[PDB]
Amino acid sequence: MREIVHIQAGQCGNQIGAKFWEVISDEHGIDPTGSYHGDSDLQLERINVYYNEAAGNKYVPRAILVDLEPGTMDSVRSGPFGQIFRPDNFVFGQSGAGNNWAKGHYTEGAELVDSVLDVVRKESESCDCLQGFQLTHSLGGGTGSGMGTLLISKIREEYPDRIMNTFSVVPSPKVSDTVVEPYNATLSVHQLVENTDETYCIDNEALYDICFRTLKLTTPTYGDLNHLVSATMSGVTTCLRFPGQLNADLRKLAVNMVPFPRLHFFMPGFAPLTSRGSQQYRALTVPELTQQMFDAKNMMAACDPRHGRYLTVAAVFRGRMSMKEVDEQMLNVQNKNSSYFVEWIPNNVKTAVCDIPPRGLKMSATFIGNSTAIQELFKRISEQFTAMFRRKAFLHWYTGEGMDEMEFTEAESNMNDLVSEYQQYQD
Amino acid sequence: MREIVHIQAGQCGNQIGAKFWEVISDEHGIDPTGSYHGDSDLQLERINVYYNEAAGNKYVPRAILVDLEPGTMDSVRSGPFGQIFRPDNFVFGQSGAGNNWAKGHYTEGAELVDSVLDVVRKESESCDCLQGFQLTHSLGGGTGSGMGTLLISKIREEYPDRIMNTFSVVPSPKVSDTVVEPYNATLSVHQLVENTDETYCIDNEALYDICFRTLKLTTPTYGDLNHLVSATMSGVTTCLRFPGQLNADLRKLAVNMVPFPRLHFFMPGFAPLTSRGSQQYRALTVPELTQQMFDAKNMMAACDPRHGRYLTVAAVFRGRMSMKEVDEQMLNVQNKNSSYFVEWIPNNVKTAVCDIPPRGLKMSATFIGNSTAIQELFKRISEQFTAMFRRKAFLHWYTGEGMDEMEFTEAESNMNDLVSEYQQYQD
Amino acid sequence: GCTIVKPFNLSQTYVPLAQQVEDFHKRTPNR
Amino acid sequence: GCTIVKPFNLSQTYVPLAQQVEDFHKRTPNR
Amino acid sequence: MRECISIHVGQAGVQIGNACWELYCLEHGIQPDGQMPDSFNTFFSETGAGKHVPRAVFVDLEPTVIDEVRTGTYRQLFHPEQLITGKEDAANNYARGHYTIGKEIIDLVLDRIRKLADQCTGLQGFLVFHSFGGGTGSGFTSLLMERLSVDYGKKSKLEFSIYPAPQVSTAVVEPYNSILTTHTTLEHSDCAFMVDNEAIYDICRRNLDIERPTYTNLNRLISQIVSSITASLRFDGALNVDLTEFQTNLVPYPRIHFPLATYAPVISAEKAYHEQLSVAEITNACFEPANQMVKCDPRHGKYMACCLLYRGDVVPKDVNAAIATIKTKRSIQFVDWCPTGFKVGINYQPPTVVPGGDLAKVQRAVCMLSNTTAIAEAWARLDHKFDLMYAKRAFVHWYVGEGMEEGEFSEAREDMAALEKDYEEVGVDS
Amino acid sequence: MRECISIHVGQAGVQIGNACWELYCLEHGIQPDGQMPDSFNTFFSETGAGKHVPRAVFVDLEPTVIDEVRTGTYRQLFHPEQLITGKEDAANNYARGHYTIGKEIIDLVLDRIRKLADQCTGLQGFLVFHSFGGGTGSGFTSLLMERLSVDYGKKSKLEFSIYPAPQVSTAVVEPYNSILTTHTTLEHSDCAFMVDNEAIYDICRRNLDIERPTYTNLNRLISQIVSSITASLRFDGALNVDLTEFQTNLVPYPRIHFPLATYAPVISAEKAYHEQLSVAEITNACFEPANQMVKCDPRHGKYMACCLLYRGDVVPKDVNAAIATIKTKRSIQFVDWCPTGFKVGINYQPPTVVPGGDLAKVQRAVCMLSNTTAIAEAWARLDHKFDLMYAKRAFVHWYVGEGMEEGEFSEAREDMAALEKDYEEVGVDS
Ligand SMILES: Nc1nc2c(ncn2[C@@H]2O[C@H](COP(=O)(O)CP(=O)(O)OP(=O)(O)O)[C@@H](O)[C@H]2O)c(=O)[nH]1
Ligand SMILES: Nc1nc2c(ncn2[C@@H]2O[C@H](COP(=O)(O)CP(=O)(O)OP(=O)(O)O)[C@@H](O)[C@H]2O)c(=O)[nH]1
Ligand SMILES: Nc1nc2c(ncn2[C@@H]2O[C@H](COP(=O)(O)OP(=O)(O)OP(=O)(O)O)[C@@H](O)[C@H]2O)c(=O)[nH]1
Ligand SMILES: Nc1nc2c(ncn2[C@@H]2O[C@H](COP(=O)(O)OP(=O)(O)OP(=O)(O)O)[C@@H](O)[C@H]2O)c(=O)[nH]1
Ligand SMILES: [Mg+2]
Ligand SMILES: [Mg+2]
Ligand SMILES: [Mg+2]
Ligand SMILES: [Mg+2]
Repeated sequence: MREIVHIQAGQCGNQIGAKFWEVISDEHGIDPTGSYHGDSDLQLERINVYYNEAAGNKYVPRAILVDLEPGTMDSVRSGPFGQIFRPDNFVFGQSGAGNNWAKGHYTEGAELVDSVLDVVRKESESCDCLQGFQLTHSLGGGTGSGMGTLLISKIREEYPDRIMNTFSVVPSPKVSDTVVEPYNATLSVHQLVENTDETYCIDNEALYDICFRTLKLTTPTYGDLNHLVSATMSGVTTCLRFPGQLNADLRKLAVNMVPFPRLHFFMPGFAPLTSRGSQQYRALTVPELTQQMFDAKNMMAACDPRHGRYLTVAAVFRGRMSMKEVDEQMLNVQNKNSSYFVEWIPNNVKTAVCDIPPRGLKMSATFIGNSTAIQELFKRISEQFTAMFRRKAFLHWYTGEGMDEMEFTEAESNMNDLVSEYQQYQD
Repeated sequence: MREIVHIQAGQCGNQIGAKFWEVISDEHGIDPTGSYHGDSDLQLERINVYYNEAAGNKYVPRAILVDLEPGTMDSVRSGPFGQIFRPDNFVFGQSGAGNNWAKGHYTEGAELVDSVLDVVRKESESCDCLQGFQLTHSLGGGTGSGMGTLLISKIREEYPDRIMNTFSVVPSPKVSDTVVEPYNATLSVHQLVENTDETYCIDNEALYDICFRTLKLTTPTYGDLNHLVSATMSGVTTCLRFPGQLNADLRKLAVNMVPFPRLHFFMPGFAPLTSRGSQQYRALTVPELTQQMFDAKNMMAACDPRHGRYLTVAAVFRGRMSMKEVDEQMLNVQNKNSSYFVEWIPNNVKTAVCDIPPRGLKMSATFIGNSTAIQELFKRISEQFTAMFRRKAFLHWYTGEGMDEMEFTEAESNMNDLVSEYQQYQD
Repeated sequence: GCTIVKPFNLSQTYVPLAQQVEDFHKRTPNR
Repeated sequence: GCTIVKPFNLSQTYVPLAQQVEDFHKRTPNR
Repeated sequence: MRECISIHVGQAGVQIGNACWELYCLEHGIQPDGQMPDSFNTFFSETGAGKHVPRAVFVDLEPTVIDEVRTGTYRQLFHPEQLITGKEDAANNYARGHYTIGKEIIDLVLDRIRKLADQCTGLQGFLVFHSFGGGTGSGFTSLLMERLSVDYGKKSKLEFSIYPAPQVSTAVVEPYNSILTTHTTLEHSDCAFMVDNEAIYDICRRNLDIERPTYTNLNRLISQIVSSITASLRFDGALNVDLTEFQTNLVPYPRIHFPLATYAPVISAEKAYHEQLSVAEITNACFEPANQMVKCDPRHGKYMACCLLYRGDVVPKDVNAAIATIKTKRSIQFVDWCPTGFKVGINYQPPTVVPGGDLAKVQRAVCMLSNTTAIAEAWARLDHKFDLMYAKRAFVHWYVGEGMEEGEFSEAREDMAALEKDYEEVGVDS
Repeated sequence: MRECISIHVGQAGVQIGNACWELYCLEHGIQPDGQMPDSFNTFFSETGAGKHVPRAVFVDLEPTVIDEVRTGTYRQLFHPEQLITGKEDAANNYARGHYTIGKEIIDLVLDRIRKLADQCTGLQGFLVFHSFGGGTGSGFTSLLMERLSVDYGKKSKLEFSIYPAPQVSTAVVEPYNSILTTHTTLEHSDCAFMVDNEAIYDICRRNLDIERPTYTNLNRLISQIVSSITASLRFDGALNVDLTEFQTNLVPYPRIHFPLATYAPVISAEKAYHEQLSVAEITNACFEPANQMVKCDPRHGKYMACCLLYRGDVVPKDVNAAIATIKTKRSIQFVDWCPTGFKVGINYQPPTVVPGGDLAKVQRAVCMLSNTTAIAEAWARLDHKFDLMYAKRAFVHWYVGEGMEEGEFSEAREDMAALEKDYEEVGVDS
């Protein structure tokens, strides 16, 4: 009954993935050994969405861990919750991809990928009715980006009627940690455009801003950043995992949020978010959550929503709440902020409510916005790509892996077209 | 009531034989002294299938141990369970055969064999209704191959209406330990074609692969390899030894699996097979066993079943299981993998179920597949034979034992014909 | 519309034994 | 169909007493 | 797995190597007898029980320098067959190194290398240590590099070179050797870190408050840089850089593989107490000309790529801040065809310090590897030096005697001219 | 049962035999007086109580070498009647060995052999030790071999021969003796292991770090090879090889019965500690020309069959891996008429080492016996040497004096020419 198959590719993908798994096990009352020690029958009712049931009262994540480096795998296995994963679901190379999309997509990744495919087929067979796939990774490196994209293509070929979801961490120029990021992102974005049904645009810069400005966190770590992402991920699939008053799964969300096939790049947000000191001076109420969610400072993509228009927003609420209140608050936001919403899609807001709140909170919210302002993110990337590509800088490495210049030209064109399309509907 | 007479010829045959005996005694609750110390009345009900009852609450294997070397015999007698065997059932030469099929078949073996024949006649007389014979050996050496074949011929002449079964370990080129293997195999295969009713093709290479890849066993030994073979052997005759819901003995299996007289070369498999670490993350269920059994990686012959077609498969299940579930899983496999099954034999799968599972497991499965892909095994061997025979390399030794070139020509022809026949039915 | 490249003009197998051995075991056959 | 051999052209009893004694005992008669 | 094989050629190479191996031992807790009372495997093979052997080959054409190693403190660390010695040196003559004397020993060394490489299951590549000026360091190394390139092919080769100074030159014929080795270095090396003794001396006097720094002081410092490079393989932290990764980031064009290395902070025990050596500070200090390992002016050049390799108590956020700060500094200019020129590595292990060393123990350190056009200035001065001597054919006869041809010299000079021109070109904006 | 009878002929044969018997005693725990405070029966008869006697006959035409044995440490090991000595030697003259002097002692030795053989109940065959160059080692052995062939017939005869070197030759007339013995060796021997002193010397200097290796060093090494061959009979392990088995595997054609033996690892106590002597490594070392027991180049020849005999802590799987690796090495080529050329033996007992020996104690060792066309080169040089001297009829008169005919020389040369030609033929691909 509606199983989701999880895939983690490259370092970032793996690490965020681990965080996701940790949170989800806690949520469903699963301990580090795979045993259920929860309180409520609701925690086990839909456990099969994310876990396979093994012999002797144990649950195992329907998760595939992929990397061209074994170090990441080791790190995962040695982590808290590392032992919950199926040993046969770790699919690792020995060499690494050296921040080269071509190595990940055509060379080392190519050699690797068949094992992964074999694993995932088995994982699909195990599930009674697989609704689809969730891939966590980055676009700026070699494995997550090149290998990940390749894997996606393969998956879609075999499961063309299943939902294909990605949580893609994009490279920003402020927090620019690598040199060839523009290339890797460009190449991967293109592929994503044709083969994913929904893509959550996660930005490290935005995460840092959230941590520093909103959470008041003097020294955020990648772990802290990852936590935010994990929360968002959990939010989307709450309707699949628990009961509720109005329920929307991955498909229902896509259908309401994607009016044209290409426009499936979301700016996610999560609410509430408070400092430890500033927690006592707040109101645990729906109007507050709503206020938080639509704010530009709470979006996990480095784009100003006020620089574009919202095509659609999907809001997913968790906790015991008044439907009327939710409906009023959502109508108010669209009436007051009329100019930030496209006028040819009346009721730009879709609402879903799950009765089970996350741990520690009485209410929570997850926001998925399809904004034409996401073009900003792509534009910067394009610019950076151009800057390098004009002089053919670092191209030789990629060509050594069998790549041609023409592919670069194609990818760039494709991305530009995508950008244009977004602009068109923005008006 | 349906006694089986066991024969072990040459080193490999002896060693695997020993393993087989050890497992079987454990299964039937027999200790190293021959005394029954089991729990259940079912363990003694059909004890007479493999054991003769001696004076004073003791059981002795209906086993004949044959070798041209006494070292092997010594090794057996000194082993754990060595003392259970009848002293008069050890029939040994002093010289050895020096990896020469001719010495085993025409010379030393000829001199030896009459003693063996005398023993086996007595063993037949002892049994009330002997259903037939099981011979364990290899085709690549001199004793097991030449002497063994000779013995088989003799046996069949005297017992033409009895079932003649062999567990034959074939030489592979990857794990090629001897030089004249091609010759010995070729000569013996020919003889087997005319005189055995069913032949289990056991391959050392495949065993190693199983051990390394599936069992995750860093340093497999021949003992470990032998264990697998023993398990398979036990599987086939479970229906003769215990009760069940649907029962198939050696004859019933042959009749369902062999549509034409020559095509009696099986690729065996055994399920389940797990590592010690990966045991906790699995499901003890029939669909899983089924999944394991039909996999190419779990076949004990170095042939890809996807390179041919299945003429028939016989599956023997042990443990308390739902017949419906078994029937559904077997139909599913044939419907989904339609292209790997010959279309002119509807319901290519025969099922048998024994209620008594092996020790340590709640359920187990033994697979016997008659695949046209077995031609690959023969083809390689043929090629190697040709490579040597074209230059008459090492022939002089064989001719010194009375052999002529013409025999070689005949054997090669015969094997080729067999290969052709398999190809024909493959289509 | 699209990028145009003008490039400046510049002046223009073994395997380890251990590795091989390892491959002999941990290499998956086609199957 | 069948192999054809072309061979290159190259350049072209006692028993121990103890053994005998042993045979005298451990040799099985025809009977 | 992930092994790196170290080759130490000639006196300079040997002496740097000694320091390096002292440092590695201290880092992995391996005693001078090979015993250790895991990651160390990147540098050491392990045999039997309580023995670790360096993945290294030491070569010189004369016995004297290696003989010290045999007699000395680390005699039990290396097995005798890894320490290879001829009878007569190359006498500051490239020809003798590459041809006359080198042809007698090269095969043997190659065989040993092959044996060593067979023992390693995940070979990352080679670290080659040698001087540019000596007959062995130039001629022999050049020969060796060719052979290695042939046999192994696509394996990464990284060479650490003691490039000759502008002023402080110890031999007369240095420019000849330097020019000749450079020609071969171009085609057979994947990345080359040039280092200048004069610069190191200045650093020791200015930053470490050492009146009289000797070669032992230089070598220790040099070893630290190597450690920083290989720490990403020998430990693990938040952000990691493999050798291939490094190459991808740092090398924009095949011939332009000459990064300058700089290390920070280099401070005395007493001087360091007062300083508040933050991530931002050390990063800033990296891009200052006074702390450079080669004498030359970056202010007069342009950056193409910099790798920053941090180690110890460091977090990403502050590195990012530092990078941002560096970006806004007008005196540090990057070429327009590189919108982001920073590869960043962060490793958890603080730099370990050699007992009796000149450097103080710090919570954080950094090694910056930067490809700047400014290094071309060194080549220009060296070329000029070469050109004077060649104008008179001074010393040329010697080289000819040992089988070298005059045409080779000219060829080599031409190659270097072409390289300088290439470097100029990449510099210019559009 | 499974006995092997050892015959030691002339000085060389005697001295090798001494070493062999020292080694056997140590292996079976038999003291030099025959007392042992089972498998040893393959080499020893047992008498009464606390006495074991070697299944061996020692023969020389002069008393000096055997006299040492009588006086020496192992005087009680052998009974006097097994040590047979004449008065005058064959004086490096084949004729004297085979005819003039040999005809006086041959009957006696045969009688003793027969007596010895009557005591053994499962005779596997004979191990014959002798030099090719000496008058006794050639002439007497040849005669003896003929007689043995006549009397016993189908019994396997294995001869271990000190074949003369290319350079390092001690006598002038060696080529004559060598040629003459070879003729008879062809028809009456089932397998012949040629060995070259020069090669052994090189091995001792290079691999064992011995400045000055003497005959005692060679002999010890040689004995080890014999032990490896017979360990399959004297112990038991996972995979076993009998003598007949060995013959079947290693000998493709009746005349082509000249395998080269090589042993691995041969290392010093100190040098070995550092090395990680794996199964793969030792196997690889077997197929290298530098570790060969005969001076010649396998790279210029082709392999027809190799037997690999492992001993000690060894498992099948890793042997298989090693074999696979060897297969993929382009520089080691096997003839096309042998798709698999590997017979493999594995025995559980590690090699025991003689107190005060040159070799270090290892967990695993290997003896490779390989039939390669490359050995034909030795014959070519020897033939060439023969041809020069015969051109002048130098020394021929001596042989004639002792009853030899000139026609025999020519016949012998022809036989060797034919053999070389045969070896060439088998080599070529189709
Ligand atoms: N939000 C997070 N960002 C991360 C994390 N780890 C890395 N990153 C960011 O992602 C980029 C580095 O990506 P990766 O290490 O994942 C590249 P990958 O291992 O997938 O392929 P390779 O090229 O083979 O290393 C860079 O922008 C990092 O700063 C993480 O845990 N969380
Ligand atoms: N799976 C197993 N294979 C074995 C075992 N023992 C040997 N073998 C394999 O069989 C081949 C060697 O065969 P044998 O020792 O049985 C030859 P046999 O003794 O029957 O006759 P001889 O020619 O007289 O030695 C070879 O491929 C070995 O690698 C065993 O216990 N298990
Ligand atoms: N940094 C450093 N430089 C050194 C050291 N020893 C020598 N040099 C420099 O190396 C160059 C001289 O080359 P050497 O390495 O001594 O010569 P070589 O390689 O042995 O060559 P030949 O002796 O000519 O065969 C000069 O530039 C020296 O300043 C050292 O220990 N450290
Ligand atoms: N490896 C080895 N070779 C030896 C030894 N003693 C002699 N040789 C070699 O044997 C050859 C000489 O033959 P010998 O065995 O001394 O002569 P012989 O068999 O006693 O014959 P005559 O004295 O002529 O009757 C030369 O090639 C010597 O190098 C030894 O102890 N070990
Ligand atoms: Mg990575
Ligand atoms: Mg046997
Ligand atoms: Mg020097
Ligand atoms: Mg003598």
